[PDB]
Amino acid sequence: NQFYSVEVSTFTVLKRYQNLKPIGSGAQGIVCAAYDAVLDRNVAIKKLSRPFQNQTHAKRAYRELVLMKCVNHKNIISLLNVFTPQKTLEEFQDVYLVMELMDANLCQVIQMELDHERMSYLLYQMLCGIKHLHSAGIIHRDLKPSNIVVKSDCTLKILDFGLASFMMVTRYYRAPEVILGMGYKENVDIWSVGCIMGEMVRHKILFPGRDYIDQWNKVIEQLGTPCPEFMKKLQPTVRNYVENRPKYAGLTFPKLFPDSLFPADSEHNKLKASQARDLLSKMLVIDPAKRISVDDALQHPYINVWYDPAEVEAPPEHTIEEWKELIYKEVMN
Ligand SMILES: COc1ccc(Nc2ncc3nc(Nc4ccccc4F)n(C4CCCC4)c3n2)cc1
Repeated sequence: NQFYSVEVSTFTVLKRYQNLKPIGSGAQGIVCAAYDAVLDRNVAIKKLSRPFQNQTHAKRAYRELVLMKCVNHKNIISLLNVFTPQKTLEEFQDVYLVMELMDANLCQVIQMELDHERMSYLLYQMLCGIKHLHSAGIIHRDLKPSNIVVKSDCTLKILDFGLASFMMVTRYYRAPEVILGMGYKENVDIWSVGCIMGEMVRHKILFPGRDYIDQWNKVIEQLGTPCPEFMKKLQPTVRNYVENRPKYAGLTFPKLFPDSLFPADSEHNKLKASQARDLLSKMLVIDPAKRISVDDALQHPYINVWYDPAEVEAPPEHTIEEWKELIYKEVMN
């Protein structure tokens, strides 16, 4: 047989993949690092166990398999291989996704001190990734550091495609318009970038909460109560919940993110600190009509030192049995 099985939970993989070591584990899959003998390099292999098992797993698994082919960008996951060990639709149980092995996820990187050259490099790439997604008609809406990976050479990839409802979820990076069920447009994703950036500086999650109720409170306690023309776009029930919580002035950006947090010894670093704080103050903006756009974020001085036309301006429900077959066929391409 082409496949062999190992306990990791059982991984049943193609024989080219050697010496599996578990490296990750979310609701969606276990991920192993492995050596790929055919390509002569290391890969990450994610097992999606019976993903047609509910609407949630199914939609995500299915959607991300289709979207794979609609993207082609170094800052967005590319698949090396897609496979199932099972040979028939009836036997079908598991999907394995193979990609390049990176060195770390953003959670890990966030915990480090990074200079501005790196910090800004990570961010330029997130924005190039997101720019790519948007040009393909994909607004992500759920960008977060545990789905973002990095290499030692500071290169970065976004691994998932976001949102499009029960099962037996980290929300901290979601935009107000997502937190409050409003219309959104492409700059919804800018907010999540500003949350990841804030976190890189502060080393704490900007807006923690048990659910959207606490989370909103952390938003307003820091950025202050939003403005009139923001309310006008809230559904009347959310509007009135939102027009009735304790108000806040909200702290300026130098209180939010003091010099203390920034590499700021040399003149170069004092200047980069000011510019990083300028971008933060432009991205973490409650009201989307006043939030910076992806293209303006890419022209910001903190980010534009990396700018490269080639990188920036580039390419482009169901029952469980219905999902099993949709996903099977996709895997079979
Ligand atoms: C020790 O802590 C780490 C963390 C990350 C790495 N490096 C690393 N590299 C590639 C990855 N691809 C995925 N997922 C994935 C997504 C879609 C298709 C296929 C996949 F495998 N992950 C998850 C593992 C946990 C973090 C993200 C990956 N992690 C190495 C070590």
